[PDB]
Amino acid sequence: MHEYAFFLGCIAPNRYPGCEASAIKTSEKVGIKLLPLKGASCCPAPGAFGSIDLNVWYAMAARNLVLAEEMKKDIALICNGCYKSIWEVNHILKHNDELRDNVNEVLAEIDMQFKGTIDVWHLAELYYDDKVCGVQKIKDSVTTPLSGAKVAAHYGCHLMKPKKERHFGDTENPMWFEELIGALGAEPIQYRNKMQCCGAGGGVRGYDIVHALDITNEKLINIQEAGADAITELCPFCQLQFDRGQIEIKEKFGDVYNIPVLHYNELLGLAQGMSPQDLALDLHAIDCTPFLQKVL
Amino acid sequence: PRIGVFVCHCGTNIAGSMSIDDVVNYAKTLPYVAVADQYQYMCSTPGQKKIDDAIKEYNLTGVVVAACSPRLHEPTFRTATKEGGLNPFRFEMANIREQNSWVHMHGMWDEATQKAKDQVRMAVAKAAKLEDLVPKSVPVEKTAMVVGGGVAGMQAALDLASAGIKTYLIERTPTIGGRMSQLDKTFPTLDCSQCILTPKMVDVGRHPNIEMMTYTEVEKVEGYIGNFDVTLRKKARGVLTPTEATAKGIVGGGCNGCGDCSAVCPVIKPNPFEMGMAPRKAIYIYHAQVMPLIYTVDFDSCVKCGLCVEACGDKKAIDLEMQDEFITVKVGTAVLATGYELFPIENKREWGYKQFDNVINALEFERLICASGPTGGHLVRPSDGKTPMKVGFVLCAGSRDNTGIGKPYCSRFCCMYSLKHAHQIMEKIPGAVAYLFYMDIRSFGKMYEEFYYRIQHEGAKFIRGRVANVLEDKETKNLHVFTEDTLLGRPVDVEVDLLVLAAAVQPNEGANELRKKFGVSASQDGWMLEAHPKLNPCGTTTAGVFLAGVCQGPKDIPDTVAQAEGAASAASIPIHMGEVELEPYFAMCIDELCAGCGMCVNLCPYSALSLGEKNGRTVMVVTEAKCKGCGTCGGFCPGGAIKMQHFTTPQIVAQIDAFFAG
Amino acid sequence: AGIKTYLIERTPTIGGRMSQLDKTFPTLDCSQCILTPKMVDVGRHPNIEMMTYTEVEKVEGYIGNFDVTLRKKARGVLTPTEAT
Amino acid sequence: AFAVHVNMERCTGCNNCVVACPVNALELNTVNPSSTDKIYKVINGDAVILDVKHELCAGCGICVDACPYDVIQLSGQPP
Amino acid sequence: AAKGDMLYAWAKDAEIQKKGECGGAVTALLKHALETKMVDAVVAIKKGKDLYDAVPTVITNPEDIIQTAGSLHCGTLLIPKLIKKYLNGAKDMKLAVTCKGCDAMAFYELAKRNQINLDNIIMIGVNCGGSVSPVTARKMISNKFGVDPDTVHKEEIDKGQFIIEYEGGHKGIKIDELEEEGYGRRSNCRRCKMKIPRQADIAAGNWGVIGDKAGKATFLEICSEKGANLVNSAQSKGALEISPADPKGIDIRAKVEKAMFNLGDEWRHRDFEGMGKGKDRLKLMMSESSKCIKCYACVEACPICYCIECSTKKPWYIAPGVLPTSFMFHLIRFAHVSDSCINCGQCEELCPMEIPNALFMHSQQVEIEKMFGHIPGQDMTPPIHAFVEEKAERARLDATGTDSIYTNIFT
Amino acid sequence: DWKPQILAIICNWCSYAGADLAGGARIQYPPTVRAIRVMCTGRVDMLFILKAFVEGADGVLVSGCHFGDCHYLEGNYKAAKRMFMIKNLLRNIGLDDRRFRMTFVSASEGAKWGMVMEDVTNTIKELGPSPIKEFKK
Ligand SMILES: Cc1cc2nc3c(=O)[nH]c(=O)nc-3n(C[C@H](O)[C@H](O)[C@H](O)COP(=O)(O)OP(=O)(O)OC[C@H]3O[C@@H](n4cnc5c(N)ncnc54)[C@H](O)[C@@H]3O)c2cc1C
Ligand SMILES: Cc1cc2nc3c(=O)[nH]c(=O)nc-3n(C[C@H](O)[C@H](O)[C@H](O)COP(=O)(O)OP(=O)(O)OC[C@H]3O[C@@H](n4cnc5c(N)ncnc54)[C@H](O)[C@@H]3O)c2cc1C
Ligand SMILES: Cc1cc2nc3c(=O)[nH]c(=O)nc-3n(C[C@H](O)[C@H](O)[C@H](O)COP(=O)(O)OP(=O)(O)OC[C@H]3O[C@@H](n4cnc5c(N)ncnc54)[C@H](O)[C@@H]3O)c2cc1C
Ligand code: SF4
Ligand code: SF4
Ligand code: SF4
Ligand code: SF4
Ligand code: SF4
Ligand code: SF4
Ligand code: SF4
Ligand code: SF4
Ligand code: SF4
Ligand code: SF4
Ligand code: SF4
Ligand code: SF4
Ligand code: FES
Repeated sequence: MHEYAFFLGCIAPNRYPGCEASAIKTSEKVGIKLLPLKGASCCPAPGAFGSIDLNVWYAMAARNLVLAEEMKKDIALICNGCYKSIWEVNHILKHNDELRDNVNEVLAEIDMQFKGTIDVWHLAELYYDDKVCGVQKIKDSVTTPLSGAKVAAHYGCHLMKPKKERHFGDTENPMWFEELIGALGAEPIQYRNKMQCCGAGGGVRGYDIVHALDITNEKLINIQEAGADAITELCPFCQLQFDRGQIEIKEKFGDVYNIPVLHYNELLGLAQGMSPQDLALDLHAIDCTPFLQKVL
Repeated sequence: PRIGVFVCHCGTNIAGSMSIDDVVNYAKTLPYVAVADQYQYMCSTPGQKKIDDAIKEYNLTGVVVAACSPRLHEPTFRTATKEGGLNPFRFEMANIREQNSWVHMHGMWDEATQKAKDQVRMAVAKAAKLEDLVPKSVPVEKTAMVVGGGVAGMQAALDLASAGIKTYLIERTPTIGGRMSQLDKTFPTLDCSQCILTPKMVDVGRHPNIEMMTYTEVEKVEGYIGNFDVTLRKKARGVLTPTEATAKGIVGGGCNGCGDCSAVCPVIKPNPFEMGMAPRKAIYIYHAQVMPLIYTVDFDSCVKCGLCVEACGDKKAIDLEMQDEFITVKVGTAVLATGYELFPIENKREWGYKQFDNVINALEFERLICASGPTGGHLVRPSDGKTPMKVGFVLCAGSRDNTGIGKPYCSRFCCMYSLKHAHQIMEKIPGAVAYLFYMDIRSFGKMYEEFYYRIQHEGAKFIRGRVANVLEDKETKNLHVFTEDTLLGRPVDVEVDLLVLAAAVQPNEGANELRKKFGVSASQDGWMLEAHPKLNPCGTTTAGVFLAGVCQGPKDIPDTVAQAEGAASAASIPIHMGEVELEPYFAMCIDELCAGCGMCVNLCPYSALSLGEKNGRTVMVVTEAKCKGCGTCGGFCPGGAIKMQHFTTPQIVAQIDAFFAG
Repeated sequence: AGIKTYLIERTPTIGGRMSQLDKTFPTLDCSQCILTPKMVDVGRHPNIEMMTYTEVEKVEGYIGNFDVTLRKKARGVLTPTEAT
Repeated sequence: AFAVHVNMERCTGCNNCVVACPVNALELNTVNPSSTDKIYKVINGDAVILDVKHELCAGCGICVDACPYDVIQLSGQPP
Repeated sequence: AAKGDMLYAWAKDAEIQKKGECGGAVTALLKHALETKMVDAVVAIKKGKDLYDAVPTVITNPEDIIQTAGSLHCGTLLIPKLIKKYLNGAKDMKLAVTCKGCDAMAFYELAKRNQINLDNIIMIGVNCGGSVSPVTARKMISNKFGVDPDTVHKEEIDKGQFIIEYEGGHKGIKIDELEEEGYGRRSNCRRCKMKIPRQADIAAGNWGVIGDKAGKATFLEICSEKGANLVNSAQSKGALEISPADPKGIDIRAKVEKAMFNLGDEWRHRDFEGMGKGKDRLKLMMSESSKCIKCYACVEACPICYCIECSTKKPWYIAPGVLPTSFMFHLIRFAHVSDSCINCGQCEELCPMEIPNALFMHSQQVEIEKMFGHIPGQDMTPPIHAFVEEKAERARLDATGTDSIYTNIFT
Repeated sequence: DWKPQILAIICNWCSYAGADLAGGARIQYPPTVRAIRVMCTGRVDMLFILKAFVEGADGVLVSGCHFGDCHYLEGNYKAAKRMFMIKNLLRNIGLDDRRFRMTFVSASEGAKWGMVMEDVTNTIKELGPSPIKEFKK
């Protein structure tokens, strides 16, 4: 049973707690142990806080990293934006000496040092790796087939891009996340421009809601045209956009889709037999009941 | 010994960094120095006259010139030393310009003067110990080899043969011609490529002075400028030419190219000439215009069914049990003309080359548009066989790219061939529109700008924007090309029926292996390197090897042919003379110091060293022709039994001692 | 290659435009430094009849024999050979 | 020489994959046993395949047909 | 009997078996080879005078090898360089040579450099626990043992102590105690670790012979097919008796060999740190080497020095007449020999000026060895500079993790 | 009163070309190193280096072609092995082994030649005068 510190940023615990609950339960069912991070905070959200000040972005991400450093554990994440912040600041401060120095003399005011000893992983990346739980182990753990459901994957942008800074391979047409959805028994479908941004990154969600919603609506149109019955995602930002933004699209525009948006951990819980009440699917703006009728 | 020291000013390039007067007075007070003197331009005719007059007047044993680099002006001053009654090799330079002045210009003058005095002292110390050498002259075999049967190889072979030298033309493939045989029409004159080349292919095939050896490779090369012992692998063609059949005893003949064999062969495989678009049997020719019309057998795919031999009948040209024969050929010079291949553009995933059906590259487009290709010359969509009406051309596909996937250089001809293809589609399909997504149209050659003007006049759309990514419509299989029109200032989404990628070119497959066999180095770009990038673009640093064609860097057919004839001329220079002088830097074994340990023998890359019998004692023997003067053996030998002719241990140690003299 | 050659130049010196160039793209070498070796070779070659400051008045003939008439413009100064 | 994979998560230790494998049954149940190596052995309650390098299986399907709650997947394609 | 067998061997002839230090098997094998005409001569050590004088001898009469029987512990000489100089390198005649570990290593060094013919030479190797200089042994016996040295009959290093047999009885003193007091084995013998010459054709010793044969049997290890043939021929013609060795004997032979390795390591340590570190080692080396009078005895005695004319004799390296000679003289030997020094000590012990040539050279050799991984004198592996390899050179440049040869090379 | 005496032995085909290119490009560096110019670095015997160091070179530099880019196919592998062994000898005779280094400079690296010159000068200046010059006496 591999053990990881569970970073747990802002949106999953405070808006979609079923995501974190299913994360812990399903990760324990497969051979992974997710340990609470002691006093972790907002990973300085890369858009809304990196746009303001890169130095304080570095300092806060480094503080989050040195918490798990003192814990002597590897970070595990469930958010693409949190992955950007944590993993990328870890990578930058493992190689840039003057930035290490600057962050360290900022952190020395709170009796705290960064040395760069741990690694950062996304939970879906762990589920895909073969040393850690693999696709076959996921298939083994699945107990409810979830058959006869068309499911559209949204990769997001901060997990895989830029490919010159990550290690997940092709960004033009990846299929790895489609294999994790196929392990659950749901057939993943392909839609036009599947690698498009959801529109919520960089603080655009806050600065220009209509612009962000138009970017989201382009995706929703493509997904409905494909014929999806739900949208899996690996990011609480993207889930919030696809969930709230459907309501804001219904009100600001006149478009109705009613497409449930679920984190992959929530689908994994559904596959492994967790209850909809135990997943808190009532906390989503868009009702999941048609999808539950199909897969149950 | 009596040494003369002549210090050049180089026209203030040296006098503006040091005190030439002080250097000269120090040279006068140096030991062994008979005369020290200075001049503004020692490389000029008054400078050589000054050297010669000094030699005659002062009875000089050796000459030291404190001037520019030896790599610049050894030949000049060696010839000046010869003219004057000395050996050319009683001369030594002291580089006090490119290693003293130009690097110690600013704010440091007496330091540069002291450095110059030190360099002059070391040069005088070496020259007081130099002694006479005579360059070795070696005979040159009157044959030549041309590796590559493309336009550059064929032109070089024809040029050498018509100059009268017997020539070998080695081609790995069963036919000569190269890429130009695959081209359909040629920019900017729009001539048919096969029509203009078939004449020259016939000349090569008929020339009595050319030994055309197709379907053959170069296993190994040893030797030097004089004699290159080149071993060739005659791959098992499986079919006998009439000459070989008569030699083996079949009077009725060999292969006449009737085609019955391929009419009955049941195996069907892709044709590499048609870039895989077209079928060909196990026994086959690339196209109907191949020069040796001899019908290779593909032994990796033949099932030995024996139908081909029954079809061939009394001609008995097919020998299904043939094996790779090896031949050793002695040649005087060699010309390398290996050409190029298209860079693998499936690595650029944003342009769905392998993943979308209707995305092709420019050689596949050229085969599709040729009238002798898999189609009847009709461009049709690979996805469904329908005629396109909008065609996009992605220029710079994998080129001028610093991301590590593509090539950082320009492929030279891809702007021109994309213009040609746009013209061809707009004239062959009525109402079809060509869109060129370009980033610097490069029509630099003769009539190229006029060709560009004419294409725009016929109505190709030029969108200045590098393509960002390509999406495939799920149903119509049409391709959505996304970029920005940089001049218009807006993003664009052009939906085309067919997308053509003007991919970069790279050195052919196996070219690095062949150039390592011949001893040629590579450029920064990965192409074969030339002797001097400006004034010697054909010859290489290894003597007797010359470059021709795209193998030295991408070029159009005109530039390729000019380069090929230049290489043929350079390869003919030593063959016509019949003599060639080697540089007397060889290793010479001092036998009554050699102990016969044999340990130096394995330190020679060229196998110039061996153990032999002289006066009962087993001593080492140098093949002075094979030695190249590196000095590895002579730097090894513990007993000092190997002497390096112009860089002897006493000379080098005298230089060290003079440096530490104060 | 061994053929006797005439080199006609209208100007009093060989070299051309590259003699006027200061440095050369794409390698940034000094033009005269790289060319002077070759100018010296031309000036010393026994098989080259270097005729500077000379023009071609008329040409008649064909592939076999070209009867080329040259105008040796009045240089005003004698080379050592011509002086002797 | 195929590859068998046992889903440890639902293996009950029933040992009917060990008893039914005809390569395991070679040692004690053959006249003059040829090879005495064994694919499965139930260590700590789950079936462990000692045949790590996929040299002894013969794709018989006696073990896949034997496990009561299907848990053994047989791969007929090269690993 | 076959290339790896470990045997007990003694001579059939009772007189040969008495005069052998152990069972006379080296003298029975040499006699058999000579008289059955495997070899045309035999190069062994005999006493020329008192047992402190060891004289090499080429023997062709099979009647003279009984005089060669017995081991002289004061024989500090080296045989293979004499075969190259005065026997034409054994290029035309077969020889059978009795040799210690240093003499086997020297054979292999000279055969690498093509100076002898190991196809012709047969090497009967003896175990060696150390040799004493004859004059130092005399002073040892006069002072520490309190005996007149001319009284001694035999003397041997057995069980790590120096047993002498004189008229009156026998005595014994620990060799470690003697070596602390300033006597004992030679310095290079204290540092030596080539205790059982497994590179020779036969290895004979008194280690591992236990029980009823503790002083009348030689432990033989057959180390090659040539030695197997010699032994089988001798046993069949009946000049030598063979019984398979005792497993307990083999075990304690291994243990004594291993303990000798550890002792050699300890002496290597204490000597090499005794030389100093940094500029102190340069002042030690330079001040010692300023004594050299250029007798060239070190060059003429070194097995690795095979050059017709030494570079130390070339006027552009060493000024011919300047007697307080340069440090270049010894730098030229460090450069040429230190990569393959077999620690024979001849350079140290033949120096009129008492310069620690062997100590300096071995101190450099041990870590040229742990750098390049080349053990001198074991087999036909070419010297490190006579065989350079592309892949290995890449490997050492990449291991430095650097773009040049400047640092991150040593710990 | 003291100026470092650094001696360089540079091959003709890459290090001499690189130094010439640096000069042509007008890259300045201090005037402390004087070069010898042999054909290949395979020519460099160990006794050359040791002779330099015993005459009193405060530093010695040997510059050649990159691995795989020797004009004579493999002559700098021999030089590299020789210089590794020279580094070992100088460390064990107690002279400071950082007085010696071997750099691989290509024909086009004039800037790198200038940087090598600067770094060699700096290192020898830190190290100080060689001890042989006073140990001789
Ligand atoms: C799509 C496209 C269109 C083009 N259109 C034009 C055009 O319209 N006009 C124009 O002027 N140029 C055009 N070019 C460029 C033109 O093709 C080249 O200038 C020309 O072909 C160079 O010929 P080459 O002989 O140097 O090389 P190649 O034609 O490639 O010939 C090399 C030959 O050597 C052989 N060979 C390779 N390696 C070995 C080996 N190891 N041993 C033996 N033989 C070997 C190959 O099989 C081949 O036969 C075009 C290029 C492309 C890609
Ligand atoms: C500003 C500039 C910079 C350049 N820089 C570079 C550079 O960095 N690198 C590079 O590679 N190229 C460069 N070039 C191009 C380069 O100059 C040419 O490629 C090259 O000079 C061509 O030489 P040529 O012998 O053909 O012509 P020219 O050099 O012009 O030589 C022609 C010669 O013929 C003589 N002549 C003319 N008419 C007659 C006649 N009727 N009878 C007798 N003699 C006659 C002329 O006097 C002259 O000596 C540059 C060009 C320019 C204009
Ligand atoms: C200096 C020395 C130290 C030794 N130390 C040990 C030890 O610690 N442990 C051990 O087990 N064995 C040691 N031996 C070897 C020991 O003597 C063997 O047990 C013995 O050689 C067995 O042979 P043998 O009695 O059967 O034949 P022997 O009749 O003894 O034959 C001995 C042979 O050795 C030759 N010989 C004598 N002196 C020398 C010499 N100085 N150099 C070379 N050859 C010589 C003789 O000529 C003869 O051919 C040592 C030998 C020597 C010479
Ligand atoms: S010889 Fe060199 S330094 Fe002297 S003038 Fe000519 S180019 Fe200048
Ligand atoms: S049938 Fe025979 S002669 Fe005719 S093409 Fe085939 S091989 Fe040549
Ligand atoms: S043997 Fe059969 S498969 Fe081969 S070429 Fe002849 S007909 Fe075709
Ligand atoms: S020739 Fe034109 S299309 Fe080809 S790489 Fe250069 S700029 Fe791009
Ligand atoms: S020249 Fe030197 S290395 Fe070569 S065989 Fe003679 S002694 Fe040996
Ligand atoms: S110098 Fe020596 S090693 Fe180099 S090519 Fe000549 S003989 Fe061979
Ligand atoms: S398939 Fe057959 S041989 Fe293979 S493990 Fe199962 S029962 Fe055994
Ligand atoms: S038969 Fe099935 S449940 Fe029983 S041990 Fe084997 S794999 Fe497990
Ligand atoms: S050096 Fe070693 S093998 Fe030679 S005598 Fe001394 S201890 Fe014995
Ligand atoms: S033996 Fe001693 S004194 Fe004689 S040359 Fe060698 S070091 Fe000098
Ligand atoms: S240097 Fe001295 S100790 Fe080393 S092998 Fe030579 S003689 Fe023996
Ligand atoms: S020191 Fe060197 S040169 Fe002198 S003999 Fe020994 S190996 Fe030969
Ligand atoms: S040519 Fe420079 S190192 Fe060999």
